[PDB]
Amino acid sequence: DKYSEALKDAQEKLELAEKKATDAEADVASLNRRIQLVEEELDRAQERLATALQKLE
Amino acid sequence: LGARAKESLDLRAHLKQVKKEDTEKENREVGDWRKNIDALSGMEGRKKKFES
Repeated sequence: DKYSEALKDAQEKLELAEKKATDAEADVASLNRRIQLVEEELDRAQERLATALQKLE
Repeated sequence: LGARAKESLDLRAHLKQVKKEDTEKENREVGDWRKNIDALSGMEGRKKKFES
């Protein structure tokens, strides 16, 4: 009996952890792509702003 | 008449030239310098301090 309950609890916690961390890894990939896109936008802004300062002068 | 005109205009030009001398001395070193904000993209995200 003790093993039966421990196995049921173990399966539920295993499933919860697995779904949590699969969601977390999907978030990892998505957030990687979001960071790269905003970073490229930022770089573009930096070139524009450099030219902007030159033209201001 | 020419002497009166010369004296007046010479005094005027003397004050004008003394005024120019100050501008002749310096013309750009009175303004402050450039320190605009830009770039910084390479800085890290987890700041060594917790104001992150």
